[PDB]
Amino acid sequence: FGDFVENNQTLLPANYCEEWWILEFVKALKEIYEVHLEPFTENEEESIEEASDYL
Amino acid sequence: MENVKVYGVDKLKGVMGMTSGWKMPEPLEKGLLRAKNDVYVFKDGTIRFDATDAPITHFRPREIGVSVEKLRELGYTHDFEGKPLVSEDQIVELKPQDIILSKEAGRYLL
Amino acid sequence: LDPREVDSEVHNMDIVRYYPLEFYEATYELKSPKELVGVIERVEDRLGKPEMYYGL
Amino acid sequence: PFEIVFEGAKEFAQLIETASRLIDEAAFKVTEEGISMRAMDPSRVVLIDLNLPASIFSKYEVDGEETIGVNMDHLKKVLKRGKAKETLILRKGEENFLEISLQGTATRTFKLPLIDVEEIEVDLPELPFTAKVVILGDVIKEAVKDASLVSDSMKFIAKENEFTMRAEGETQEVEVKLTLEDEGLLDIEVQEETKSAYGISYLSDMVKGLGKADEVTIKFGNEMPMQMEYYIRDEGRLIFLLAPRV
Amino acid sequence: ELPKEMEEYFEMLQREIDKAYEIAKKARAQGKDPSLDVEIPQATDMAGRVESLVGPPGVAKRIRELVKEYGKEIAALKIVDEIIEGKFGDLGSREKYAEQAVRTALAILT
Repeated sequence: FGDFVENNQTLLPANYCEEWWILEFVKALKEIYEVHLEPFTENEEESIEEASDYL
Repeated sequence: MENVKVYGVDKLKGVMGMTSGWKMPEPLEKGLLRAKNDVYVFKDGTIRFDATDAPITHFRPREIGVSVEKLRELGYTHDFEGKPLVSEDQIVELKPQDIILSKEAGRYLL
Repeated sequence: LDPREVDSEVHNMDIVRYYPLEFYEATYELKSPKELVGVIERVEDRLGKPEMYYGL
Repeated sequence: PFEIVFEGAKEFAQLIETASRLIDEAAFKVTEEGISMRAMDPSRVVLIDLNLPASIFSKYEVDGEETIGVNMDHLKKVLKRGKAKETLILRKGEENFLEISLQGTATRTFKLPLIDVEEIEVDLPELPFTAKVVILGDVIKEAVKDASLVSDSMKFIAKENEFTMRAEGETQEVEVKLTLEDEGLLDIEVQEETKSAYGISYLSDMVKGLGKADEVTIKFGNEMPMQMEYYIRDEGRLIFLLAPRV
Repeated sequence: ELPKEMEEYFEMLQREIDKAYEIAKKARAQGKDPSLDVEIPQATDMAGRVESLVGPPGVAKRIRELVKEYGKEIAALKIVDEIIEGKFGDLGSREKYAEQAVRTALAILT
C-alpha cells in the first residue's frame, strides 16, 4: 500500500481474498453471537470453545 | 618478488598511464599478491563486488543456514512475537545493519 | 543508522500486520491513498519515538 | 659443492616437465640418499612426490645436505634444451648459483640463481585402499582424452577380473571397460566393490606425456583420494595423490 | 532513549569497528603507503558527514543545534546566513563566500 502513497496512484478495487473473508467472518460472528476473536493472533480458550459450540 | 617471496606468477597487468594529478604508483607486492589470489583492483585501490539489492525485515534461521546457537551468540534471543528463540522455524526480526550475502559474493570475499 | 535522515521514499512503508476492513471498503470508491493515510500505520508515523528500530 | 651426473638428459627433462605441470615453485632436498621433492598445487587438490635414489645416477657425490629452490619455468626450459643422447651434469658450488651442463659434441653450461621458497611439510601416509590396478599409459591417456571429449568428470569402478572407467555428461556418455585377457590390463586385485569420481582437468595434466609401453600402477577406494605412480629406471618413483569430488 | 537491545547492538558494532581500525592504523604507520594514517574517517550523523565532506570546520555543532531548534530547511538557511556574515572565519572575495555557502547548503538539504 505504501507504493500507492509514494507514487500518488488512485486506489483500485480489491479482488476478493482470504484476508478480507476472515475479517467479515469475525465481524459477523461478533454481531450475531457476541464473541470477540481476532485473526493472525492467538485468542482466549473460552472464546474459542464458545464459538466452536455455536458453529 | 624477493620482498614477498611470491615467485610463481604468470601475468601481472598494470595501466597505460596514471590518471591522478600526483601520478603516485602502487607497490608491486600488492599486485603480486592480488595476481596470486585472483582478485582485481579498482580506481581507488579497493576490491569490490556488485549485486542487485532486495529488501527484507524478518528472516528464518533455516533459509540462511545458521544454527540457533550461532544466532544467540550474535545477539538474537527472541522471535518477532516475544517467545524465546528455540527452533529454526521461528520468524526472527532483522536488525537494521545486518546483511544476508549471496553465495557468489561469499566465494569472492573468501 | 538514523531512519530520520536516510531517504524520503522509505517513510511511506507499511508496518501493520493486516489491513483493516475500512481499507477494503474504501477501495471500492476509487479513493486516493492520501485520504486514508492515517488509517494504515506507516514508518513516518513512528519517527522520533524510540520504536523506529523496534517493531515492524 | 656436490656433483650429479645423468645419462639420457631427455628423460630427466621430460620427468621435470611432468612434475612441473601442476606446481610452480619447488624446492629439491639433496641428501646422500638421493634427490627428493614434495609439493602441493595452489588448489591443494593434487599432491606430488618425487624420489630419485642415488643408484639411478651414473655419478653421485654429495657431502652433507641442503635444500635448493629453483623456479620451474627456467629449469624446464633449460632441461628441454637438451637432446636424446646427451649427458646432463648438475652442479652447485659455494655460490648461490646452479650450474647445468649438457655434455655432447660440445659443452653448454647454464646458470640459474637460487630463490628462497618457503617450505611447508605435508605428507599423506598410507590409506585403506580397497582396489589396485596396473595398466599401460597408452590406454589411460586415450581413455581420459575420450572422457574429456564428452564430460568434465570421470568415474572409476573396479571389480574382479575387470576394470571399468566412465564419464557422464549433459547429452553424451562414454564408457571404457577391459579384462585381464586384454593387453590393457597387466594385473588386478580387489578387496570389495569400488566407485569414485575425480576431476578431468587434473587427470589430463598428470597423465599427459605418458609413453606407449610404460607400466602404471593405480590404487583407489570408495570416496577417498586416488593414488597413481610409475617407476623410472625401476628405482625412482613418482607419486600423484588426487583428491576426490564431494 | 533507545531500549536495552538497540543500544547493545550499536555498541557491539562500534566495538568491532574499533577492533579493525586499530590494526589498520598500526599497519599504515610503518610507512609503506602514500600516507602514515588511515584515509577514511568515520561519521555518526549528518553534521559529521557535512563537516568532513564540504566544511567549513566547526559547522557540525551549529548544524546540530539549528536542526534541533528549527528543522532542516530553516537550519540550512540560517547556516547560509551565518556563513555569509562570517561566523566560521574569513575566506576572501565574494566568490569564495558564495561557493562555500552554496556547497554547504546543498550538502545540508541533501
